[PDB]
Amino acid sequence: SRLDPPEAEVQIDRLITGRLQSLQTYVTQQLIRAAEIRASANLAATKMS
Amino acid sequence: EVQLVESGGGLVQPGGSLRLSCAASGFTFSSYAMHWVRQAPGKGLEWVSAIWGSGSNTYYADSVKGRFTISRDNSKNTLYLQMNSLRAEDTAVYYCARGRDLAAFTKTAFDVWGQGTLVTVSSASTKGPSVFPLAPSSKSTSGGTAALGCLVKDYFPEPVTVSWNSGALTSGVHTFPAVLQSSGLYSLSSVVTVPSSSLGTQTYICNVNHKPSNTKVDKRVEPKS
Amino acid sequence: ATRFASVYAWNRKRISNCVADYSVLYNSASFSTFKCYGVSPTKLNDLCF
Repeated sequence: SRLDPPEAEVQIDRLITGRLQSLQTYVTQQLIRAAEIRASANLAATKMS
Repeated sequence: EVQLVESGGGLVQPGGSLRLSCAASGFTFSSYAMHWVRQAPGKGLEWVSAIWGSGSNTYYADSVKGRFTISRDNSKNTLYLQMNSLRAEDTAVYYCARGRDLAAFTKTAFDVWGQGTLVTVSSASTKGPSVFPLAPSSKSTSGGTAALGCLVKDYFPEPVTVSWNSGALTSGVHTFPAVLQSSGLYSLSSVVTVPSSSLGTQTYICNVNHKPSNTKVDKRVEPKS
Repeated sequence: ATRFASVYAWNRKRISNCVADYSVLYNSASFSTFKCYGVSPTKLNDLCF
């Protein structure tokens, strides 16, 4: 709402880079945590059986 | 209170030199711009010079370019004016003024204007005055008022003061401005308007005082015949 | 304005409680340079300070 596209684009690109890398960090940590929970669920299924 | 006490003026022969001083008190001297302005006797104002704090940004009027040098001082806070190669046209009363053109663009004018110092460029020497009375006509019947006065002649320099009868008679005292003669010496006349009937009864004594020479004279006036 | 302070002691006028139309002043071409940092010279009318 305050910058023209030719210069707003640089600020937006910086914000895009920061939020996309933050999202990638969240997703990677979620993938590892999901693998840990999956191992626990497999152990729980084995214990149940 | 702003105070620009000026000094250093006096009598100089043509082609000589003289330094004027302008002390300052009551304000920040180092943060203001100082000027010199002179006025010929009975003529209009003419700017002389200006120094805006720095010892290199000095500006002078066209009539004094090259001959006059301006300078200032820290510590005691005074202003100086060097005069070289003076001519008869340079006789004037020199004033030092203020100015805050530096930052302020409103008080561009000369806020104070010192009282001024008198500089006379002449080869004549200092001389005390000669005093002569102004006698009336005894058979004057034009009116009930007769005119009397004392003529102070050939004094140099100014100023003079006039009193009468040690202050006991002050009615009708009139002092005239001094004039310059062709002889190079100044002249002045001080007169008093009085009733005519008191010429032969009351004693009229005029008192003239001149501070630069500390001369006091008392003269009595008597009608003729 | 008629005067303008010197650069060592520049003037600072405070503007508040008023409506600032920047489209008229921008649409003049009388200016030798007009560089805006922060916000674009355009659309500045839809902003508040």
